[PDB]
Amino acid sequence: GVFTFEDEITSTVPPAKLYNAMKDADSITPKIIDDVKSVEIVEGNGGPGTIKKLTIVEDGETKFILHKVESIDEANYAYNYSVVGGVALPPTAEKITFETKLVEGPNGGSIGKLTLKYHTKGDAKPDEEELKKGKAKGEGLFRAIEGYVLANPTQY
Amino acid sequence: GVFTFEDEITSTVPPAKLYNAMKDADSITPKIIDDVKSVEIVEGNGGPGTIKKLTIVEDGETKFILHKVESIDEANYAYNYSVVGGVALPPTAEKITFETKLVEGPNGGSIGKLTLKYHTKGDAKPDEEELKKGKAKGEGLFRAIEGYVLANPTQY
Ligand SMILES: O=S(=O)(O)c1cccc2cccc(Nc3ccccc3)c12
Ligand SMILES: O=S(=O)(O)c1cccc2cccc(Nc3ccccc3)c12
Ligand code: NA
Ligand code: NA
Ligand code: NA
Repeated sequence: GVFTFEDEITSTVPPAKLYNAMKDADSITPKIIDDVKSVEIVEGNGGPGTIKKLTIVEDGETKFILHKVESIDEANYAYNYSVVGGVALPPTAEKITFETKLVEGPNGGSIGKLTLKYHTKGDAKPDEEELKKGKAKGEGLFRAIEGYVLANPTQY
Repeated sequence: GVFTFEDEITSTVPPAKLYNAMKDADSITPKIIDDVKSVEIVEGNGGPGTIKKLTIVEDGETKFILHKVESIDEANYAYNYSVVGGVALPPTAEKITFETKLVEGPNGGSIGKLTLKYHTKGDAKPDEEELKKGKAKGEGLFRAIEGYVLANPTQY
């Protein structure tokens, strides 16, 4: 099944900057997120369809995660990617899609919509703790990008 | 002369957690700020009076900022440091101090109480543009430390 969850967020950063920075995620992520060590393109040019291998550490152990870039829609400052392999897909999970869409906020910032689509195998539902973890990672990635823009204002 | 300015910024991060990040600047600053590559203690043991060097590489050229730790008060979630030399000190400034102390805020978050203390040479008043930069830097770094914490939720 597919189970969809939407959360509304804010940023003091304007949306075109966050959008441009979201596209440098491969460079930003290992800098800001301690446990992300590398991001390598397996296939593709960085746009939709691109497969990426992420090397992370969990408890001193190296683990590998696979991401796919799904779609980008610059018109709506929208960037979608999915987790397609590794530890975040327990046996009853097929894939998890993380969508981000941004609009201008009331004071030079942004209003964001973070959508999590949790794809299960057959009849299964998302485990509640797995959904919690997934939402945390998706928002954490958004906050890594935002934090990088806040710390490096001349770059966007 | 000395000229001082207060502001308050809210954070969703609870103060003990946010404070732990404030005290870990030597590790965090090179992670968040692209051009800051390392922090070296020049004199002292890390507490008040410690002099630190932030090593920067900007467009290929090595530079530094010098910091002095002014006060650390864990009980009241306070971490104060000064820029005392190098590229972050304008030629018209003697010293610029960035004070941060946290109090409990709404929803188990924090309010960061920021003070900028701008020390001029002799009888001059602060350069208005440098005051602007100093205020923006103080807020921007608070928001970026916060962002690092929100991007790394396990580390806390
Ligand atoms: O967990 S995942 O579902 O792949 C995941 C989901 C959504 C966004 C992610 C961004 C970076 C790294 C991931 N993996 C990761 C794993 C461990 C530590 C830090 C990051 C992300
Ligand atoms: O370029 S600055 O003028 O400082 C600057 C000005 C205004 C806002 C800033 C926000 C984050 C980082 C900066 N720079 C920074 C540079 C080195 C160390 C720490 C902060 C900001
Ligand atoms: Na790193
Ligand atoms: Na890292
Ligand atoms: Na750096």
